[PDB]
Amino acid sequence: PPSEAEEALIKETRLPLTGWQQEVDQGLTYGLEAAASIKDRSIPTFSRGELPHYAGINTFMKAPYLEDVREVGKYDVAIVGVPHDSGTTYRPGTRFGPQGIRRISALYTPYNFEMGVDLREQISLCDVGDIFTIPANNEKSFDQISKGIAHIFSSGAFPIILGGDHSIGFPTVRGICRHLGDKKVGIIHFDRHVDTQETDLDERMHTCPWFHATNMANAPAKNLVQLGIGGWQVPRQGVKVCRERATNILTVTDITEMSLDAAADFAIARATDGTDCVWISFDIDCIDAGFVPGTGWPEPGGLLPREALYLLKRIIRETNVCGMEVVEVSPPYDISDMTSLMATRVICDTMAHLVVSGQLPRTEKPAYIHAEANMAVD
Amino acid sequence: PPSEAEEALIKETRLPLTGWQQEVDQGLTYGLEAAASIKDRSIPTFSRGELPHYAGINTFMKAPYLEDVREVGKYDVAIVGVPHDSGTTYRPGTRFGPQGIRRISALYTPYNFEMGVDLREQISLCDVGDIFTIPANNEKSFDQISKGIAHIFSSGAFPIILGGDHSIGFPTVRGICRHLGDKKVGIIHFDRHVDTQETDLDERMHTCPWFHATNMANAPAKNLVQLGIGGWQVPRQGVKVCRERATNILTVTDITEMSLDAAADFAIARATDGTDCVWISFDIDCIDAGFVPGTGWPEPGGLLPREALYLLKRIIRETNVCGMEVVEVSPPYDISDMTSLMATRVICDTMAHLVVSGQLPRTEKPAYIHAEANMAVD
Amino acid sequence: PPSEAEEALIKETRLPLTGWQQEVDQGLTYGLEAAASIKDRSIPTFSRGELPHYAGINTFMKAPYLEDVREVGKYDVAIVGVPHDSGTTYRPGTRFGPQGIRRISALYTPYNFEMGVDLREQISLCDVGDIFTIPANNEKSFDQISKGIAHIFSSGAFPIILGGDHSIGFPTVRGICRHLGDKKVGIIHFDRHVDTQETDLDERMHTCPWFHATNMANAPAKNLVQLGIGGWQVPRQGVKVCRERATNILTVTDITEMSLDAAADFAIARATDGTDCVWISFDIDCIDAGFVPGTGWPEPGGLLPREALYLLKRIIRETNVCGMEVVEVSPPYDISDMTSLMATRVICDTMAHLVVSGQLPRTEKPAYIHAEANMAVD
Ligand SMILES: C[As](C)(=O)[O-]
Ligand SMILES: C[As](C)(=O)[O-]
Ligand SMILES: C[As](C)(=O)[O-]
Ligand SMILES: [Cl-]
Ligand SMILES: [Cl-]
Ligand code: NI
Ligand code: NI
Ligand code: NI
Ligand code: NI
Ligand code: NI
Ligand code: NI
Repeated sequence: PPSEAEEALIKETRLPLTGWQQEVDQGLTYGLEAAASIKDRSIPTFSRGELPHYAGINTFMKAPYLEDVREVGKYDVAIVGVPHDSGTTYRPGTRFGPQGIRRISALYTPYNFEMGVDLREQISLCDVGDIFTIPANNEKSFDQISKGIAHIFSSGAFPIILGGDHSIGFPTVRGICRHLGDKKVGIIHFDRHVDTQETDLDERMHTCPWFHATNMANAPAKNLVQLGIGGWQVPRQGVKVCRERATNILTVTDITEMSLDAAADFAIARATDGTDCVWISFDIDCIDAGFVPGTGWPEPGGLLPREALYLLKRIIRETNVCGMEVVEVSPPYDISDMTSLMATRVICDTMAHLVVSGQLPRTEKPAYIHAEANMAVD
Repeated sequence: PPSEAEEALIKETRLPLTGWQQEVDQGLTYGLEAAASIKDRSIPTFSRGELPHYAGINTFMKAPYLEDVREVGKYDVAIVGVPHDSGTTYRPGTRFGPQGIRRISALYTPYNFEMGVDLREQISLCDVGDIFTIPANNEKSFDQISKGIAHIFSSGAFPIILGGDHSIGFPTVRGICRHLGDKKVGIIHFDRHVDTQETDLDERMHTCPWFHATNMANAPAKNLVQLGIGGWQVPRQGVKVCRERATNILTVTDITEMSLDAAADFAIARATDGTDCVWISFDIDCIDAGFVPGTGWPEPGGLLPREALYLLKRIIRETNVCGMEVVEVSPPYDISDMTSLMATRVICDTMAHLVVSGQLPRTEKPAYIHAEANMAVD
Repeated sequence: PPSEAEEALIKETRLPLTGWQQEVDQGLTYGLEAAASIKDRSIPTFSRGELPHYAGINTFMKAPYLEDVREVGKYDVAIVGVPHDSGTTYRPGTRFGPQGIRRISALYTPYNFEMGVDLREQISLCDVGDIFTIPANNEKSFDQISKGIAHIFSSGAFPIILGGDHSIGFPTVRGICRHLGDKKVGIIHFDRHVDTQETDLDERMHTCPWFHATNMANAPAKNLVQLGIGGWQVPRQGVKVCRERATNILTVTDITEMSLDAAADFAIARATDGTDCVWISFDIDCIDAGFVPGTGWPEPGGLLPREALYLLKRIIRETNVCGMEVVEVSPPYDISDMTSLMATRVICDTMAHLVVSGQLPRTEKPAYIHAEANMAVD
């Protein structure tokens, strides 16, 4: 049987280079041809595109910036930043999450070796910039986030959210549900913390989004799957709510003891039972603190990177995913963007899994996307 | 007599707000109107422009990104990054100078209080991104730098260069000189180090730019003015060239003892005697090391910030400036972008002085700008 | 069966103390006897040797500095720094790799518990300092590196290279091949990235060493083994070359799925099939990013430290090793020398494996070392 590396060499031969050539040609047109001493004539004078990695304006993966967000429906994937840390109960700083993730994402090429995916060749990706968050008023910021996510989601572009603390899980899912009609969404929640209590410090903070998300008809608590719960920061009020609403929880010990495949099976079966799509909400602190120091609620004994990445491989490829957020990256507490890099890897792997499973590019808008907004979902 | 504060309050009333309103209107068009709960209806859903400062894609001061650099002649000022550290003889890292400067420049408004300047109302500014530098070949990187700066300069846009180590002083000035025809450029060089030796570690490094710049006819060494020379890092080979070529040098003690006004008088008279424009090359390490830890060659006993900024006030307002570079910011060695912030202040102050002295916007392209490039200037 | 701890207790009794005593006597002669209040009369007034760990001039493991590099043939092992980061395509700073490794290596004793090796008793080790690298000209720096490694290698001393970015893989191996005559060297390459493309940013950078090494007759691509390839930074151009030249690749998943012993078996069989010795090129970024933040190309999902160290145990002990380099340690991005410490552990473990397997000390110069330099190998 062939090794993963042998398949990767074969898969790479199947990838085109038209996307790369178009980047080269645009670069030479917009950035001039290189000086006479440069041998490689694909190089421009001015950096325009991927190279050099240390150079250029820092959109996510140096994807095109989409200034006119009304055109977002023309893209397969829209990276959207949510610079929001008004829901943080310990360290703030994740309002800079989007910046840190964009910054370190310059390290990446659009090509994933193991999967034989090249995003520059296989999807159209844009970076729409950031939601205009409201730091002094969590609820107004919620309303901004929901309006923007509902905009991107209803356009048909697949939304990838750069958080931002996890309180945004309520307004993002609320934005989705405004266009779900009567369809239901299962939430697959990677986290050490249940995030299901009603209020915290008298407000709807990052410990609270799934209390309020699953108050919506379109988001059944019975379809909330919570992978990695454990430690000394799981609030007892949230635990009570999980028990009363019958959410589906696995601890890190559960996951490693039952095997990753059985853990993903559990999540796939529970999240899709009676729903039409799945929302992926990935808290970067579900990874062991030694890998993600740049976060508000680090906890030892979390998932190791390859464990979380393998769970995503199983779950993304075998569910109908309608969107994703990666939350709680807090650059001011990071070292050399280690934590932003972990988040970037989750984001890019997810896109690659959507491509491998044929979910992107979409050949038509999904059945669950309703055009008219249901402004009273919450 | 009126205080600077009293004058500042009056100067502000003279500034328009059409540039601000135009930004607001573009923002609402491209970024949608805000959600219903937001009272201030100049706020969009998606950040598009200055606000929020912590959000958005990080161009310089969040200025417009000019993807098509062939259109650069339509702007009064073009910010261009030169992510180049193949000339560093101690610490590398200033290839990230442009990124660090861009990142912390989100902190600034276009408005300077003391000077009554608002760059959003009074000039057109763009960020053209970065030169495609060549880390493994300093001379090829020179050729890229010269071609790109010559493009911007000859278009009529005023170039501001984000370094990048100071070796780029040779190719930047070489790019200007390709279009100076029979005109001369005086160099006003803020630095602890003379940067005038022939080679270092067998190449034309950041200790060498003015040896090779002043080999060109268009850039007389007798018009090189070097402000702040001193310390334990001034190489004896460079000192020999300064003496043999009769450059104009003031130490920090010279400057503080003769007074800042006399120091600027000295610089203005020597740089312009027989020249038609002046090039400002500002090494961030001319500031005392305690203010600029993010640099390759820190040195105690440098200029204090208000001293360097006052010199710029005098020199920029009273010379015909053709461009500026701010070099040697090295973010990997910085703390909370302290050094990038110092560089940003120099950049923005310079723009404001160009506006106060009526050098920008230009009512016509300057006499010294020739259309045809003289590829044999060096 | 006896536990590893029990064997370690027995192995320690087999180690001599002549090397320790000689250090003590030199220290007292050169550093004076201690003040009268010091009970332990093996302590000098001036630190001379291992102790104290926090004190002293920072050679590697506080080994002797060999000022006269012409005498290197008298030592079993020569540590040589290659402070070269002109091949870096994202973050620079690994020109300080040798300094970072030297600094944190003060923490180590010459003695390894599990293996019962004491390098102070069983080999002669020197630190010859650094190659005079050329930051502004990658190719000149290559020529310096090749000349120096060729000097050490042909002397009979076992070369251990402290990088320095991985572009040095070409000039280091080229230096070896200048003295291999008609013998072949298999390359065992620990890395997430293939490093096999022809040029990058128009030059022979750290993505390119094995394209050019395996152009040499003495270094067959068919004997290149690449352990750990994967992620989003493997360039498609390099993947092409691996496929066309039939290099031998295992991904991280391959390695963990087939077992470490089977992966080492695979590496041993492929690298030694038709070669006379093996070159170890260890990119520190093959370790998961959470352990090596101080590097230019971190990538999540890499090898865990005990996995990489066990592979080295199997590979070093069962191949005829002619030298080793550990590359891409970049101290400016490190935290408390965590990454330099990992590199030091790889280096010291390797020496212990060479001693355990009887490869060091050498009782005679190896058959593959030819005295005359073959300056046209490339
Ligand atoms: C949003 As949380 C309380 O899991 O850091
Ligand atoms: C460019 As310098 C030698 O003054 O840091
Ligand atoms: C030498 As590399 C491109 O694997 O850091
Ligand atoms: Cl940034
Ligand atoms: Cl040190
Ligand atoms: Ni959470
Ligand atoms: Ni959490
Ligand atoms: Ni200087
Ligand atoms: Ni300088
Ligand atoms: Ni690597
Ligand atoms: Ni490598």
